[PDB]
Amino acid sequence: RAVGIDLGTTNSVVSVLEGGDPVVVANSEGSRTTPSIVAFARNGEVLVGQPAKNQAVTNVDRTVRSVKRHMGSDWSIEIDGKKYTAPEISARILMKLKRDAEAYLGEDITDAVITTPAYFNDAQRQATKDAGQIAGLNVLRIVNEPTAAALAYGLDKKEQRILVFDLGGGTFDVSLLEIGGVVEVRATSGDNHLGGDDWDQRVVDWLVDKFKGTSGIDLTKDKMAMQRLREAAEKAKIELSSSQSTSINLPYITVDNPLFLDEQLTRAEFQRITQDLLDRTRKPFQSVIADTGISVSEIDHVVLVGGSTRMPAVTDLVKELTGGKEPNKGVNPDEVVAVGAALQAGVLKGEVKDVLLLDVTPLSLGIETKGGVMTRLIERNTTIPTKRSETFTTADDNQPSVQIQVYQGEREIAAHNKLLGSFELTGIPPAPRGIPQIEVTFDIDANGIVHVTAKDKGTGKENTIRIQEGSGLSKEDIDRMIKDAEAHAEEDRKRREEADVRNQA
Amino acid sequence: AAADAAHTEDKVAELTADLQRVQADFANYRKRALRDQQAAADRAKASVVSQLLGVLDDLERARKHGDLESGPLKSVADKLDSALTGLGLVAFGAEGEDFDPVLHEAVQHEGDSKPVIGTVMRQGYQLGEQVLRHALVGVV
Amino acid sequence: AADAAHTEDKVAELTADLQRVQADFANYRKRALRDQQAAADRAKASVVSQLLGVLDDLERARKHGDLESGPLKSVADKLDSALTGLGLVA
Repeated sequence: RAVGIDLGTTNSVVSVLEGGDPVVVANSEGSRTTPSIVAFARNGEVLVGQPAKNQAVTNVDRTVRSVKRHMGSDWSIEIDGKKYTAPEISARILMKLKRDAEAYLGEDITDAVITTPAYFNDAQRQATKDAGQIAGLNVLRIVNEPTAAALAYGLDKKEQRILVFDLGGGTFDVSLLEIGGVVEVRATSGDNHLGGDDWDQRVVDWLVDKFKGTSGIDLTKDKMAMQRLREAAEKAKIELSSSQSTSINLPYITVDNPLFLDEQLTRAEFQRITQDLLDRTRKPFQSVIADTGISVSEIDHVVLVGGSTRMPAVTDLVKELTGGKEPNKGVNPDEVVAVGAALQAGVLKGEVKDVLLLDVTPLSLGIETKGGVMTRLIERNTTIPTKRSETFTTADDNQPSVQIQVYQGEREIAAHNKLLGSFELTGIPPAPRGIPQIEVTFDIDANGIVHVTAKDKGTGKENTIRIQEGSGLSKEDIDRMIKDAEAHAEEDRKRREEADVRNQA
Repeated sequence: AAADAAHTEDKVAELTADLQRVQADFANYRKRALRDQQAAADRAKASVVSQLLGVLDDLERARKHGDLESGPLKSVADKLDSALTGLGLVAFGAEGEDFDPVLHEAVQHEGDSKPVIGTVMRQGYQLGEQVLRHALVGVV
Repeated sequence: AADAAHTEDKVAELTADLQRVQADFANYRKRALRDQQAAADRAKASVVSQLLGVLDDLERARKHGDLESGPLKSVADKLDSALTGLGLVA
């Protein structure tokens, strides 16, 4: 029910709550980020996203591109209308996201948290809330992007000190927040005309200048060539957060002999042409440091927010503004804000905490089967209070008793896994293998206490074990099992035993 | 006591109000085993064509400029498009048709009244019923 | 008449019911999500079967040295570069 919406000046991501977790709902055409170019049609049929943007490159004056750049101020136009109200333009993409939340299985997404930049105002919050309520979506939290990102990464406590570096893509925002018993923010300030689109335009301009050097073609009126160059530059920029040696080659720009544009754009040149944009960050960070009592080491954690923060220059600047501290990872920077909004929406209306999700993962749970192999019953991260079933059978003809051992350790080889206990069931009448069915269940409660019981479906013989050793393991050693299991990823020897089971039947 | 009984009643009511909600959500997600099961995977089908669309357009403008109207590479392009046709390649934005915003990525507006494509600078491409990339069309 | 024991038993039972149901929900939300990615193998399909023949044709053309020109040398390299990520070699 809860929805996490990150409205933006350039992009917009929506994420609904699937129980206790947020998931970023893909839009109509597969993507997640809906390009927030809320452009009206030739006649009436309002479009949002790429269906609206494609009608904007041709029709410049039939389109509102960015609305988050204006709050309260009437950045309004009219299209067969009469002074259409401003925030309703973003209410249109909000309505699109509410409709598109049904792309994942939903019924009525009527609760959502909308996010706003750190640079805030009573007018800005009121405008976003009015747009939300016009869009038909009840909203109670309008959390700032910094704190929303911090919640997304997980900060709900000592006296935390979270730093935020919102590269944005079109707008910039940096702030330091001290997370204590309440959500706390001190003072925010940053660039408003600066974003990754400036890096894109800078590489576009570099390519244009290089082609003007290599040939006399103006490359300022060949609109098809302009789209080719812009797409190539954006692709190169996104790819530049890898393979520091980069090049692009657009096949057909313009001919009379087909001219072959080709440049080996290097990230060295990227910095050489974007250093002014990068150094525009220094003033906001020094300003937010000096506004209150802050030291370079006073920052506890920093989070990278905003699209296209993967640029090495920005990460270097962040780690040279505080020290060799690494930021938080796990959630994609273009969608951290929506994840945070969804988590906050869940928290507000009572969907997290309680006794739910306090259980996280009982590491490993399984029973060893014949042949040095273990049959998994409860998956590695499966929430602790589970229930399972399995119909096993005696491995030998006329077997009087069957012994089943419970083991933990995701490794397929139970010899290296830790022994927990053994329970043997007797009273089995002598019968050939295949017909008997032995039911095995893993019963586990909130505290982590395990129950493994085996019952004979054929007759009724039942034996029980109470190993209870799943809990109490040291948390430091738990992370070592992750590496132990992941190192031996290519472990398919169990298929040999599975084939060897061919003797039966 | 009375206060303890009231607190216990409140806890019972809260747990009851949560149990049916989580059960209903679990059923709703169980419904997804056949609804979006192929959609998320077929996003990979969309990707394995979204990557090749650039090469397809490059070949298209190679044929348009006559540098590759014939030749072995023209045959290579023919084989590629013929093979991909089985997957559902239905090129849109054909010359002389109506301008569809949901299907066409119009860039240049040479003439400011039914909108129509002046020229397909880049032919739009499709994979079954999934609109992949809007056709680059010069609306006139 | 107080039924305090009955209410405590109901508390101890409904809590376990909530826990079991949420665990089933999470287990199946991981299960079906695992099929969401197991079906990527089916999504692979014969796309490579249709790309590898094209790659082989352009490579056989390249063996004669034709792919040494100017603008003619762009398409094959672009196709190979895009294919290598989402396709196997000849």
